[PDB]
Formats: sequence, C-alpha cells, structure tokens
Amino acid sequence: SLSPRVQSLKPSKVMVITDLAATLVQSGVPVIRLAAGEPDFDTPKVVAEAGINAIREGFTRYTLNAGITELREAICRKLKEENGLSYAPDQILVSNGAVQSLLQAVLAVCSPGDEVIIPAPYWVSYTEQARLADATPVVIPTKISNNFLLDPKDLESKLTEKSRLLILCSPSNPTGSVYPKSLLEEIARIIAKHPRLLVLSDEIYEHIIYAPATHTSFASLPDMYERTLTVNGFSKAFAMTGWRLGYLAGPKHIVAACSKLQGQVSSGASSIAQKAGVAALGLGKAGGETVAEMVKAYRERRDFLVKSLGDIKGVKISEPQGAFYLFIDFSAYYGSEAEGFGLINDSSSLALYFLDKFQVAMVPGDAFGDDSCIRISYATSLDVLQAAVEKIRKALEPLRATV
Amino acid sequence: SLSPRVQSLKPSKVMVITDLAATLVQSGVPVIRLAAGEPDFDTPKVVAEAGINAIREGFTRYTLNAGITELREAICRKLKEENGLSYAPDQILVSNGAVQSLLQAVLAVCSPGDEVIIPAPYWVSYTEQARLADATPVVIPTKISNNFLLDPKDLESKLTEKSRLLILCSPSNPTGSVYPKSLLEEIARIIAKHPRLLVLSDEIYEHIIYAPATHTSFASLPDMYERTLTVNGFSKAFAMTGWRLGYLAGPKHIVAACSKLQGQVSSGASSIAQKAGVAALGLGKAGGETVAEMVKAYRERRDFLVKSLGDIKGVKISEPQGAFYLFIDFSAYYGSEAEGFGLINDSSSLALYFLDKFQVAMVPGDAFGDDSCIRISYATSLDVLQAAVEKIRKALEPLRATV
Repeated sequence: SLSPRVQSLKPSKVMVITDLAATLVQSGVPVIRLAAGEPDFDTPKVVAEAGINAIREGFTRYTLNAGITELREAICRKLKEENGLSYAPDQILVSNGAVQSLLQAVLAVCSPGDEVIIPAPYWVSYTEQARLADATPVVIPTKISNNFLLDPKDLESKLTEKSRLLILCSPSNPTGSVYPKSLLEEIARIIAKHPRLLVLSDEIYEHIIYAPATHTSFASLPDMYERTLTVNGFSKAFAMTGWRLGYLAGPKHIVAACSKLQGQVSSGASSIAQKAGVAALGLGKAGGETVAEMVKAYRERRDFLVKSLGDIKGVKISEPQGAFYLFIDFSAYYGSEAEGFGLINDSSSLALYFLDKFQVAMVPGDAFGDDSCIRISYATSLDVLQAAVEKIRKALEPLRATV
Repeated sequence: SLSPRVQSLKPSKVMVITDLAATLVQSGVPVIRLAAGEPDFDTPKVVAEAGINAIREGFTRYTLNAGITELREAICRKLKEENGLSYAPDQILVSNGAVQSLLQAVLAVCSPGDEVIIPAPYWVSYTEQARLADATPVVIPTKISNNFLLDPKDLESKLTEKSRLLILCSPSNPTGSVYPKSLLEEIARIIAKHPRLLVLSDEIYEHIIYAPATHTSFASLPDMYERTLTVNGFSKAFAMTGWRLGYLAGPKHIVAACSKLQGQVSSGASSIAQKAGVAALGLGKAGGETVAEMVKAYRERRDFLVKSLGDIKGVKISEPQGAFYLFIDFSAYYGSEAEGFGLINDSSSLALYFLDKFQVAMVPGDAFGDDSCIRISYATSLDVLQAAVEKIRKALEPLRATV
C-alpha cells in the first residue's frame, strides 16, 4: 500500500520528540525543550531587515533555479575568505535548507547498491537518505574515549569496491567533535587511493566552534577538491532556523546534476530568504561580532552543562569542540529500576523517563546509531539549563551506576 | 559517475528557458518573458504584512514538521468551504511549494514498476517525478479538438495490473483546460473498479478559472475520497511565487507516510511563509475581492491573446477555461524555411526562432509531451502582450501554413 522505501524509512526521532514537546507545552504541560538544536537568538537585525525589505520591495517573483546571482557570488567569496576554497558561481546550488542540499548530493552520486560510509554517532538523517537512493549505509562506530572520531583503521577495514560516499560532519551533530587537520589529512590520503570515493563534508556548524579547535574544510586538503561535496548553510550560525537556506558547493558536473534534479522537484529557497542570506554574508568574516556573541554564549552554556553533569556518578562526557550538543553517556545507569516508571535499560527508555517523569525533552542516542548516550541541545538560556540540571540530578539520584 | 536516475532525468525546459531569458535581460538584451507562469501582481498587502510581522515578532524558530497548527486548521476550513471536503488537521502536510507536495505523494505510493498514468499535454515534471520513484510513466495523449481532455476510452485501454496512480491537473498547466464534473464522474467510476488505483488531483490553479467553467475537486466524487491525494497551494492564486508554500490533503495513512518522509528530508515551508499563508486564507472564500481582481485581469489577457493570435492563418487554439497559459498549435508552420534562421520543423525550433530572432521566450510543447504546440504564459501586462502579438505576427508573416 506504500512504497517499500517510504514504508521502511525510519522517522526522525529529533522531529518526533521536538514536535511532541511542543505539543505538550501547548496542552498546558511545561517542558524543558533540549531536543532539536535551535538557536535562542533572534535572526540578526540586518538580516531580518533584508528579509522585510525584500517583501516591501516586491521581491516575491521567480528567481533563478540555482539561487540569485548575488547570493551565489557572495557564497563564493565566503568559501574563499573563510575556507580557502575557489568555486565559480555555477558550482553553487542554493536550496531550501542544508538537509535538502545533502539529499540531492546523495541522490546525484549514489547508484543502487553503492555503499555510503557513515561514522556513528551520525546525524539522524544520514542513513535514511542513503536508503532513499537505494544505497547501502555502512556505519562505522566510534568511541567516546577517542572523542567520537573516526579511526582510519576502521575506515580501511570497511572499504569495498562498492564504497562511493563518505559523510563527514564537522563540527559534528550529535557529538560536538571537531576533526583535526592531521586526522583529515590521513583520511584524505585514503580517499585519494580509491577513484570512485567521494566525500560529503557537512560544515553547517562551522562557526559554532570553541578555540583552540579550528575548522578545516575537507575540500581544502590535497587532491580532495575534485571529490568533495561541501554542504553549508545559514540556520545555525545566523539563527535562521525558520528561513530555510542552505547550499552545496562542488565539482561542476555534480552541481549541474543536482541543479537539474532541483529544477524538476522545485527544492529552491524562497526569494525572501535569499536576500536575507546576502545580508548575513555581509556581516563579514565568520559573521563578525554578531556571530561572535553567539559562539561566546554557546561556549559558556557548554561549560556550565559539562561541569554540572560531569560531576554525577557514572556519567561520561566528551567535551565538545563545536556545535551546541552534548552527547552524554548515562549507560552506567542502564538496569536501574525507577520507582513509578520501571526499568531503564536503553537510551529510549532513559529519554522517556526524563520526559514523562521530569518534563525534560532530549533525544535518545539510538536515533544517532549509539544507544549508550543521550543528546542534549544547549542552545537555550542559562536559566533553563540550570533548571534542567536540577531535574536531571534529581532523576538520577534514586538510581544506581555500575562501576 | 552519476546515479542512473539523476543521469537520465530530463531538465525542466520551463526552468531552462525562464533562467535563460532572465540571464539575457541581465546581459542587456530585452526579452518578452512568456515562459514560466508568474503572476505580475504583488503578493496581496495583508499577506505581505503578515510575513513582515512574522519577521518583526521573531517567528523564525522551529515549527511543527507538518506545518503550524493555525495553518493546517485554516487549510481544513478552506477545503470544506470551497471544495466540500472534510479533512482533519493531521491529514494536511504543508511543504516548500506544491511541487514538493506532489513529489512526496508520488514517492510514498508508487513502488518500483508501478505505472503512473499521465494525460498529455502534462505539466513538465510529472513524468520525471514518476521516474524518480522508479515507476513507469504511461502517457495518454489528448487532442486539441477535444479541448485536451482525457478520453476515458483511452484510460480504459491503458490500465494494467500495475496501474497505481492517475495524475489529473485541473485547471490544467499547460493547456488551461478544466475537467467538467460529468467527465470526472465517468473517470471516477473507472477508478472505483480498480482497488490499487489512486488519483493525484493537482488543484493549484483552482481559483484561476473563467466562468462558466467551475472547479470540482476529485476527492468530492463518489467513492473517491479514500483514493485521492489533493495537492494545492498559494503561489498562483495569491501571487506568492517566491514564498514557497504548498500542501497535500489525503488519507491519513498516506499523509502520515509523506510526513515521515518530509521529516527525514526537511522539505518544510518557512515559518514566515506559513504565517503569510494564514493571512491569505483569511481573505475569505476564494480569496475574496483580492483574488477576483486577478481572475478578471487574467481573463481579459486571455481574451486579447486568443483574439489576436486566433486570427493568424493556420493557428489552432483551445480557448482555455482556467490557469494563465495558451497551448497554441502552430504546427501548420512546420516545414517553413525562415530566412536568416533555417528550417522550423518542431516545437523546439519554432520556440528557438521566436527567442533568437524576435526576443520572445516561450516553452516548446515537446516539454509537455505534445510537439504540436507552444506554451505561452499570459500572466503579464496587456502592454507586454500587445508587443508580443506584434512580434509573433511579424515572425510568422514570411512563413507558410499547410492546409
């Protein structure tokens, strides 16, 4: 009655839980919302004003399929100034959010049966998008003791003649890990020996990064420009969640194919959002002081959460180097019997315990391929995080941690 | 090097030609743009103001995946008041334009090898979206002498055990034809005898309709509610081209599957556009006097073009009953030798002659499955249409029409 690919598709637990918490709040049940990673900043003033001006001036008509020229040119300038990458404007495809940019890249390059190599913990949609292409996800687990970074030995062990695409998210959602240049250079030398292997570099969290970590675009590495699909966007750095503006930069032939696909599925961004994007890039390098305030706020929220929760017996934390998520290992608590709730034995039941009994919404690690952890978004206020920490502490107090 | 499905996908000639004409104008070459069907009205004042207010009030955060509640509820009210259809709010899925709504419906219901029945002339993307599902387009030509309406005898002759989805666009792009209720009732009786057969009713041009023609939603017909996927949207009726807001209404199980897919591909509409959509539906039944002005303008433009071009020797016109396209049969001119250009022998060469030699951009009928015609959009000013008619007349004057 439904197609196999849509029938077998897993729902996004980020969307399910975020929507559920929003619905609970509306019903009159307060919930601390730490699920979807949503900046609590407004869209910056000059960006919002560019969107308003676009409406006031009637910029509501047809726009070039791949994105307005002024936006693609500004994106090329950003990729050179910030990332050291040289793209022509027809190597940029602007879409309705970076998730659409990612999907079109996967659909364009993966043939049925190709393997898509996905390090876990992975962002929730990577495996499902591979399946939508009729491709095979090949998941490579990573370890909290190695800061959830891909071990190149494990990559070597999973390569086959069918390997087609490696997805690298850095800074990572959900772990907040940042790939150091030296490790990226080692991975690139592996990629270079396999002529069919492409890399999807998901860089949307680029500017949400905590020194001394630094961001290295994969396409800047030796021999990698011609095999890298660079995905970036506006939602996270510029608090543009609801505007929907992302982009792909890559080899001309692949971008041309993604653009042809976009023209037949009408996946473009709104004319209003595109004008707002031009203004966001006009804030200068890395978003200037506007984005710097955000990064400073996220860092102080990170520090508060890591200190507060790292003190709890049994908890294991990889201190994140970017993004605004903690991927916290509460697995020592699995097996606990919570009076009034029941057995807590996996990430789903632990997350449900926090939600149903303490009204704190988080996303279980199984959604990201690692049942040992729970993802907490900290793109919310310090007052809210303080309230959440008190509840998490009280929730774990009557339980027990294995040693 | 590219996936078979993306490699074999045809580019949209509407997008290619519209983008080309826009690029020519920018280079300093004036072009009369009659390709993509783009309202020349601004977005209505109260709709634009709702979008501005959404930005000013910070409505830029996460929104429910399937669309904000106030918009889905308003859509349900519209479907009852205007179309006689009863949907619950969780039977509505709001997306980034109606083209995305259509694609997700096709992907959700068509399994590999299923047949998608598509009357020609068809909108440019119907066959390609079927192919993206690994489904087989089954095209059924129609005839200008029957106002480009599906003959049910031809539908009967093309049904097989693999028939899964019939796509009905009414009012039609590209022909402007309107399916009368009696013909829809005959088609529905055919659908009812085949338990696997669903209908995608593309109703985006609903309000652009010229009395005495009237719009009948397919889901209102006997036995059809449970097999109809109703697609509608805001871009055409409300001059919201650049905003990107469409929706699907249908059986709960199918909408739930499309929503699950949307959550993993992030195909939702912007928060700003959704607030604008609420204001558009607040204009009252059929858009009230705001939309009535548009329909009156489009009708007078239709009448001017039909009268002006219908006078030309050899030209054949089906007077459209809705939408804002003329699908004009200039095929009597095929075989003509245009001095300075060459042989004109098909719709592509005729359209190229008009563009290169007279700077009038139109879309060849082959893009819509019927090489006998060329599509002209008349959602532009009367002064521009007068200029276009003079050029078309001069372009055909030295050529010859078979009899």
